[PDB]
Amino acid sequence: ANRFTANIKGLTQASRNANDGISIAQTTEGALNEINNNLQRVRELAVQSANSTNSQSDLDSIQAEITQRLNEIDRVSGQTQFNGVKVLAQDNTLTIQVG
Amino acid sequence: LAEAAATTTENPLQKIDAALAQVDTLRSDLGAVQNRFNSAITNLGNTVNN
Amino acid sequence: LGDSVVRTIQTGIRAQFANSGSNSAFKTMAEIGITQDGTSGKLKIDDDKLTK
Repeated sequence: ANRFTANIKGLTQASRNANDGISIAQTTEGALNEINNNLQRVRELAVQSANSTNSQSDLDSIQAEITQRLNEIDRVSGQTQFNGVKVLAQDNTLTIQVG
Repeated sequence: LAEAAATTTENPLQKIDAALAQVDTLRSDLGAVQNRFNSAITNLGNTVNN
Repeated sequence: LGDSVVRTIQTGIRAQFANSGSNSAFKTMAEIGITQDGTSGKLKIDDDKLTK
């Protein structure tokens, strides 16, 4: 019976660990959605840049929002964090204790 | 205090064009600022939900 | 409420006014008298400016 209880309780806590993993993964995905949207807008800008008769003043104009998009991307990357883990800012690996 | 200049303003259209360029450049900058703010509030909403 | 589906669908529509395929003198619809409600986004028109 005790050998059964040890498992039962451990797996009980492991379910919580798994849910925490779900939470963190969902948060990361949420940030990446925004990154993707901004990148797609950036591609739109680049395509606009290609028109033949554009003037260099227009090029600088486009450069403006280009800079804005990059700044926003970097801001999100740096600032976003979860439980003190600034997850997007580094290369890292973590293990969910499920077993 | 602005002066009472003696003669006609020479090449006035260039002054007007420069002023218009300044104004429109500013407007574009503020539009980009609005874009940044929209992105930020969207991020805040998603992060708050999560 | 807050679904990414609607945001993607609507924003894709909104951004197209760049139209990265034309060298026309016009660049947007403002030159032809079409404005957007920055507060909300619903568009508005000017009859005389559009006419000329």
